[PDB]
Amino acid sequence: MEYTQLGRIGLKVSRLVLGTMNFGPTTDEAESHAIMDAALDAGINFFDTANVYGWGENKGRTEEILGSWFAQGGDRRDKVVLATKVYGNMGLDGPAWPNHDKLSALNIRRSVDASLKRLGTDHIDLYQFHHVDRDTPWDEIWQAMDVLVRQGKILYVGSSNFAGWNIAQANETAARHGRLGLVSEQCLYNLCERRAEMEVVPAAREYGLGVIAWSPLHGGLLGGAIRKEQEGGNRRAASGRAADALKDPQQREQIQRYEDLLDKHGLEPGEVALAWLLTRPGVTGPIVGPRTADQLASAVRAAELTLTDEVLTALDEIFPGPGPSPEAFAW
Amino acid sequence: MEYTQLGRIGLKVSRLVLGTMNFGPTTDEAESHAIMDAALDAGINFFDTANVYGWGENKGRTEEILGSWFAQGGDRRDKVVLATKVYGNMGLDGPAWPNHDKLSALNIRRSVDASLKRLGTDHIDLYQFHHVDRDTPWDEIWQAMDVLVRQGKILYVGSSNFAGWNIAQANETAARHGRLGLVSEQCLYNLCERRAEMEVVPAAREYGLGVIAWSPLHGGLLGGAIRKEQEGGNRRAASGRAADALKDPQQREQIQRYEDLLDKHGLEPGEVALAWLLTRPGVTGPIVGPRTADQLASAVRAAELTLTDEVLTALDEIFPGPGPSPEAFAW
Amino acid sequence: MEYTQLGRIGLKVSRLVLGTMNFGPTTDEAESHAIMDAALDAGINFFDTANVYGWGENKGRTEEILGSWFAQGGDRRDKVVLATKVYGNMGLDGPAWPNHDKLSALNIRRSVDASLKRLGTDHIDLYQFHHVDRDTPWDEIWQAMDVLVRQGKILYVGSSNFAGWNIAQANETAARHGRLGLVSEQCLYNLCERRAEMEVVPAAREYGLGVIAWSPLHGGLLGGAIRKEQEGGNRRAASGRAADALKDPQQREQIQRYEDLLDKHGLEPGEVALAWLLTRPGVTGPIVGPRTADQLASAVRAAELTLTDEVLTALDEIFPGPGPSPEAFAW
Amino acid sequence: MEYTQLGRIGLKVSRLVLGTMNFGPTTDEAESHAIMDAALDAGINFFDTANVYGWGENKGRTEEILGSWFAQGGDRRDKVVLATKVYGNMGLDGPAWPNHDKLSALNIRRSVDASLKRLGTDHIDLYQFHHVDRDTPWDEIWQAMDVLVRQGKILYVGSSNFAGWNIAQANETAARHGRLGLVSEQCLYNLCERRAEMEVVPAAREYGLGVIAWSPLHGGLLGGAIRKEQEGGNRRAASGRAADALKDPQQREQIQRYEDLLDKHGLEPGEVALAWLLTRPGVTGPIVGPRTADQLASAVRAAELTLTDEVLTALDEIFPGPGPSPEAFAW
Amino acid sequence: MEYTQLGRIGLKVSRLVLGTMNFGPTTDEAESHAIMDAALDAGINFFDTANVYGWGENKGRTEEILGSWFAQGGDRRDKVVLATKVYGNMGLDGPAWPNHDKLSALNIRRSVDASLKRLGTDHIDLYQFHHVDRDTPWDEIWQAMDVLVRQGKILYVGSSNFAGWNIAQANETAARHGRLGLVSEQCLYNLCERRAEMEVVPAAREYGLGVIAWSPLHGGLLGGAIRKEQEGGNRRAASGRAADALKDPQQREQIQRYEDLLDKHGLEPGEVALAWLLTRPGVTGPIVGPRTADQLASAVRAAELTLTDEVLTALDEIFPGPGPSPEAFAW
Ligand SMILES: NC(=O)c1ccc[n+]([C@@H]2O[C@H](COP(=O)([O-])OP(=O)(O)OC[C@H]3O[C@@H](n4cnc5c(N)ncnc54)[C@H](OP(=O)(O)O)[C@@H]3O)[C@@H](O)[C@H]2O)c1
Ligand SMILES: NC(=O)c1ccc[n+]([C@@H]2O[C@H](COP(=O)([O-])OP(=O)(O)OC[C@H]3O[C@@H](n4cnc5c(N)ncnc54)[C@H](OP(=O)(O)O)[C@@H]3O)[C@@H](O)[C@H]2O)c1
Ligand SMILES: NC(=O)c1ccc[n+]([C@@H]2O[C@H](COP(=O)([O-])OP(=O)(O)OC[C@H]3O[C@@H](n4cnc5c(N)ncnc54)[C@H](OP(=O)(O)O)[C@@H]3O)[C@@H](O)[C@H]2O)c1
Ligand SMILES: NC(=O)c1ccc[n+]([C@@H]2O[C@H](COP(=O)([O-])OP(=O)(O)OC[C@H]3O[C@@H](n4cnc5c(N)ncnc54)[C@H](OP(=O)(O)O)[C@@H]3O)[C@@H](O)[C@H]2O)c1
Ligand SMILES: NC(=O)c1ccc[n+]([C@@H]2O[C@H](COP(=O)([O-])OP(=O)(O)OC[C@H]3O[C@@H](n4cnc5c(N)ncnc54)[C@H](OP(=O)(O)O)[C@@H]3O)[C@@H](O)[C@H]2O)c1
Repeated sequence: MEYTQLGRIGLKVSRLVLGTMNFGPTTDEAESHAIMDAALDAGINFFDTANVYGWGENKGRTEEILGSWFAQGGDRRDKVVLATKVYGNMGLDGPAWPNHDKLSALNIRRSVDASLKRLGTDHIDLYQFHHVDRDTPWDEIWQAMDVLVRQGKILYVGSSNFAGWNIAQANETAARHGRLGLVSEQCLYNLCERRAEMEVVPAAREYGLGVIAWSPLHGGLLGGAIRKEQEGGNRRAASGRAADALKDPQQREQIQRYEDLLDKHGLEPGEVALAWLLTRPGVTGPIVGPRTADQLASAVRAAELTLTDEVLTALDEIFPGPGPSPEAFAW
Repeated sequence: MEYTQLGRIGLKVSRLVLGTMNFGPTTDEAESHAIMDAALDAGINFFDTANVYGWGENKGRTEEILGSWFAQGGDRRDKVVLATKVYGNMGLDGPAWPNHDKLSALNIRRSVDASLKRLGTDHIDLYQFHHVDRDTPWDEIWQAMDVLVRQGKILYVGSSNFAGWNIAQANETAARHGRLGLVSEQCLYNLCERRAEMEVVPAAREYGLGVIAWSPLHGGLLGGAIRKEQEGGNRRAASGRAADALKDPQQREQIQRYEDLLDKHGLEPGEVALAWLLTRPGVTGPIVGPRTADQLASAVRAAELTLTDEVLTALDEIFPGPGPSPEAFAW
Repeated sequence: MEYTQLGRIGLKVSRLVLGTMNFGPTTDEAESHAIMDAALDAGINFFDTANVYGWGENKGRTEEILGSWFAQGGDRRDKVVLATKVYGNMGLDGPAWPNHDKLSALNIRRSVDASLKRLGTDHIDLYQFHHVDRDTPWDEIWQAMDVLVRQGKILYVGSSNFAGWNIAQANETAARHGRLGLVSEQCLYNLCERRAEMEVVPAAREYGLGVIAWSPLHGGLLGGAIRKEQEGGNRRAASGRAADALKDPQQREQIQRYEDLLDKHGLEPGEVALAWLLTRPGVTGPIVGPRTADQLASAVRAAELTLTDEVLTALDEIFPGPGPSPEAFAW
Repeated sequence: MEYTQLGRIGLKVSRLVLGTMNFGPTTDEAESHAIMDAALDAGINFFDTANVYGWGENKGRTEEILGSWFAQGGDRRDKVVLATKVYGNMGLDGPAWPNHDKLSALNIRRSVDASLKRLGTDHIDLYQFHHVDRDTPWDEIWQAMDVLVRQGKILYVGSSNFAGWNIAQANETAARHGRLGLVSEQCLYNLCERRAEMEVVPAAREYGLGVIAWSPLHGGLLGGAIRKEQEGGNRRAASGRAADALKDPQQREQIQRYEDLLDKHGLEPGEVALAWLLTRPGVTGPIVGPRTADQLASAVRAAELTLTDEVLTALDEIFPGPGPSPEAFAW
Repeated sequence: MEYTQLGRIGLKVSRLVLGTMNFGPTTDEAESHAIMDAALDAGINFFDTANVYGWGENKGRTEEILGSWFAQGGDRRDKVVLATKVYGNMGLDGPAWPNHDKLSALNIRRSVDASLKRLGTDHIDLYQFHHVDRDTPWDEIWQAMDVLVRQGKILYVGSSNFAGWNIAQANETAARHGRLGLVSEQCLYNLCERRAEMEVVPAAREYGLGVIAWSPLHGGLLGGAIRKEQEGGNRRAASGRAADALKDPQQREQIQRYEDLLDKHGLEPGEVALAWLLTRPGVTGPIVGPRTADQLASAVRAAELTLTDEVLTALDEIFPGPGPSPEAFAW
């Protein structure tokens, strides 16, 4: 396993981050536990989850599944850098009761306690804002996070779905009063969606945040979804983001040229998409979303893959990116 | 003439900013002087220029044309908020001698003295960085600008062609030591190019910066370029940014839709493109680029236009924007 | 003559401040100079003026009258604490040209140089904001005033017509970065108008500001205006603030009881109104507004007067005050 | 017993520091307890240990031996300034699992709780970084240590095996936000290795850190290891740093001239090496590493020794040092 | 010519720095002027000098030689980053009159004015402390430098012959109050003397200082001095640092190994020693000290040299370095 520092901080993480969103609604508990043990066996020490994972009536299920995994012993908790999230409504889906979503100090207090209980642990290593909350100012947010740091309930704070200027404002505010700022940003970044290159990744690099890419396969769309389109099973690529893209002709053409490109070179689409993120400057790693143990082993092979300059140049022509602002739209 | 504060600061400006880029390479000194006289007569108090305007061997020409205008007296200098720019290479076009472009304290010192000399004035009201310089840190930049403030050579500092996160870093750094930060950002923003909406204008709004939109007509492309395409004269729409667009079938189709829409509503294309910027949240105003006194009078009418909701919705249809990050590309 | 520190600072001032607003529009130059000579002879070392004094086409005349008085030599400038003001429109009466009124760094730059030219002096001791400007933030204002301090063009900064919370925000902002804040507030305070007791004077006292009361006779209303009502001449009491009040039966009765009370006690109404202000806690002193040299001598006698508890109690009955907020309107 | 302040802080310490590295792997529990009772009887109030001491499969053993010593009662814990360390891998020897070594907030949290449990105490008086960790920034480190300070788990923070500029950076960062910085540096310093004089000790003295010298006899080499080379026993000088130095004829000769010089002066080599350290400016004292009660008594005699200038000169000729940078290598 | 940023700041400099110490005592004025024109022609934009250069009764002569060079016109001053130095005694050689050497605010004021006059310029781009002054505190030094920055007499401040911890203390102190810190350290660093690697270069790199190496050929010792040993000319290698080294058998043996090695590879000793420094991480460049225009051309060739791994390995065996502290002397 390749390791790296999480941005500027002293925390060392595997360059594959184990995502757990499938655990519960797509992968059942026993298989979820098998994936996590396999992940630890391959040297992955960085697990991402969220309080909302499980979905609908089953929100919190994923954190519970991790909690029973930890309760097996064997230094599982001690070996894992455990990350979860606050922002989402944990009540009935639909409009939330006021302050039962977003980032008020009130919702931060109640959300972290509920996550700690479900996870069966006295601390979260990386507590992440699931999304920017424009209505909560940074002196309120850092007040609340600092309470948790001092109480030993969290170690580090991270962001997710921030704009680049939110990262700058957050960490400048933290720095003025001696607080450790955001240590990482979890943003949507993959071959199909590269606009985090404009400002999110540049701001993260300047401020020394790790960068971890969620939906690195665009929800399975980059996993060989065309070749597999008629297959059954409970596959994520049959729904949501991937199925939406495949209905659209120009995006379908993109994935078709992508799967054709990799047929020529004899490479696997899921593995190449992960390996491609590992080449992008500033990227700590993809957050892999295995549904099965074989998909985890596939991600592990993806981390050992070297893409040639030919393949990298060809991917760039199929999936151009904007580069940074202001050059991306001005000069 | 409608006035507004420039973002959060005490300076009041006309919502039309007079751009001077045409003065010299496209508009001669005599017509330039008349345009500026008409600008003052119409209540426009805010002029934008740059050291490099003039182009090629005539870099600095524009500042000199403004200087001979001020030298005529009549309270012209006292009435005008004078903005200019540093970053550009003022030597022979091509690779600059080291530190003769960009934002080192060395180049700021020599550039500001050259501009004051050409402009024939002892102070610049708004001194702007022409572009982000990723290699100069903000404590060096704010040191150099603070020397100029305390010497009385400049009043305010502004940015141009920044990323949103550069605005945040700049003003947070300035605030740690009680310096007035950036007061305005001058960015490309018009019907044709709306990606400043993702992060640049959001960051400017959070930090209380004015937002002044350069090339509000995309270089004359939105001024009725199709209807005018076969005309003679020294037209900006006949070259550069506008000519390249009218070559691409889809960008041309976009502009054809625009010109056809406005013919059904009795509106002029250049006036609508300016009036549209004036409706955008956080926009101080467009930096108009008249080539003729007639075109300046047209802009003054544009500032009095009220666009109906039907025209605004139709324009959104032809010229969609991305809105803010992270929603623009994630959720 | 009684001297006191101006609030918390080391400057020592006479408890009578010489107001000059009459000098020009009401008192001619010759007698203006006479009043100033007699003021200095009585030990008054603190003169208040403004760039706009003179009024209409003659704005700046008062400063020019002071200029020619200092020009006579005699250690006059060295012996006087010279205070003037920035904010007002120095152009034609009516809507001002943008940034030719208010408190932008731009208007501060141009106003102080024109005041120094008219006064014939290289520095102003106390440079006062004529009025709060809600559109200019304090980091911009303190930037501009710091330039003046460091250039030696001013010594101290004071306010006029501020709200109490403006005084707090201004001096907290200055203190943050090691600037000396406002040293004095010049507010309307007299027997007829006591609402400065609510917040302005409490905030001034908390922050250690001098308090100097403008129109201490309410524009002559408290100077015997009813007794003198039928006399001709260009008396201030005939017009403006005093005229309006006397046309109101409720306020006219107040003044009638006032003048009758002091007739019974053998006291002069002008002198009593000044002595009253000198008893108020936090008040440095009144800014007297003599129209004649006799009225100046009267002010000097007011500063030697001791008002009995009986007279003070009776004045309180005729001219009740609100006291401080929140008690003034809540509990 | 001579006492001194630990650098600039209020803590008073014996100029002999009791090192505990031998307790467990070299000296058994009952003899270790005997030495610690004798240390206290001698007035030594300052004990140094580490989580890793005990070595190999027995890491943590030394802390347990001190824990059983404290558990005897008798005001032993109340009388002792207890120092331990964080940084070392406490797992199986080899490369550590990520974040189970070094100075991340994660490893600091897990290491201190493990040490407190082994030591059987609720607080550590001096918690030391065992080595600089170049990948962890000082705002992460000080956040972590400040959590422990505010929870009462530690009192002071110290460093060990730092460069001089690490000390400066650490304490400047601490001071910015009012944290007490490093109070001591534990560095390798003895007659054989004097390069801490170049920058480590000068930086410590500038920032007012104590300087406590580890391996003061260079692992037993300066304790008469030539004369005793044929001796048997679990001797430290028979292995490690000392045995290496004697395999090398070039420094073997240095030890020979040293043992010869002290033969002539009737002095004990172990005692002289400690007494020499007590003469060095800025040195709090040496960390003695007795294997036996008798070597502790010998160290106590060493602290009462007076080395004549004759001997100091001769020692400085056998064992020259570089003095401070930049003079040590430039001018 | 290769260019690089000077550490973290926006200043771009040639990776060859032209040293001027030879100009005067070794190279006469005419050929000094020729070398400087040749340097500019080659694209070298960064000149180093000092007030004392000239030596003895001719101290200041080197600055005058640069002054007459600038006075020729030709954009010479505008194109050059001009560095000079303060600390040295400018009076009669011997013990200095108090405050006529070292870094008191008093000596800094008088030294900079003398240097500006001799240089014939109104500003120094990079004003450097010639040596650490342990007796002057950093708030005194930064006050003096800030006076010069705000007066426009200097732009940047640099250090020379500092210890690593001095760099840290200097820049932390500067940053506390918004001052730009040291931008560069000028230290002795070459194949013969590598102890700047222990702590000076690491501190410089951490704090983002440029590193410019003085006497990069060890005063000519590395320029072929054994092969040239019996030659005439006013050769720097015939005296001083290089001559004393060739006296010592161990040191002479090292240079012999060097020259013999390069004969086997068809490389020149002066050029290799320069090219070697350009490979060292964190080194901005060597400060070349040509005696002739031919030696300047040879340095320019050295900047285009690529040293093979074989040669770099062989040089490291001849000229081992200590690497960073604490590992250099501890672990
Ligand atoms: N911060 C946020 O807003 C956010 C949002 C979403 C996710 N996340 C995090 O990012 C993690 C991953 O997101 P994701 O599940 O959407 O990632 P993804 O990799 O885009 O999608 C997962 C799907 O890709 C396929 N796949 C996975 N590994 C593969 C492989 N080695 N080869 C071929 N196909 C493979 C599987 O598709 P099939 O099922 O069709 O076989 C799998 O269910 C989540 O677990 C969560 O921790 C964060
Ligand atoms: N900060 C930067 O990087 C940057 C870059 C560019 C410009 N600027 C600034 O922004 C200012 C404006 O830039 P620009 O000149 O490109 O503006 P623009 O308005 O996009 O282009 C100017 C052209 O639009 C046409 N036009 C202007 N006013 C019109 C009207 N009322 N009705 C119809 N057509 C009209 C004319 O084209 P025809 O000649 O074809 O008639 C005119 O020459 C410049 O003067 C400069 O100050 C800044
Ligand atoms: N900061 C602001 O916004 C502001 C506003 C107004 C004034 N000020 C300052 O405050 C100063 C005083 O204002 P003001 O002129 O309105 O003062 P005032 O004392 O309220 O009114 C002046 C008039 O009162 C009469 N008077 C003056 N002294 C007298 C005395 N000893 N006995 C009897 N009557 C006397 C005269 O009225 P008759 O002519 O009827 O005899 C005189 O013209 C001004 O000079 C100016 O410096 C500041
Ligand atoms: N921070 C770090 O990196 C680090 C590293 C090492 C140590 N330390 C600390 O520094 C302490 C001392 O280290 P150390 O054990 O290596 O010290 P040391 O004094 O250099 O070596 C100990 C050995 O010196 C001999 N000795 C001790 N006292 C003597 C005396 N009075 N007369 C003659 N010989 C004597 C004994 O050797 P024989 O057994 O051969 O008789 C003893 O085992 C440790 O206990 C530990 O607390 C810290
Ligand atoms: N901050 C300080 O304390 C300090 C101290 C000293 C110097 N400096 C600065 O560092 C600069 C350089 O120092 P330095 O003069 O001692 O440099 P140096 O390069 O170590 O010594 C100069 C000598 O090396 C020889 N040489 C130079 N270039 C050569 C080449 N391309 N090929 C072969 N030989 C070459 C010449 O020796 P021969 O004459 O024998 O031919 C020349 O006189 C000085 O000018 C000064 O700016 C600073």
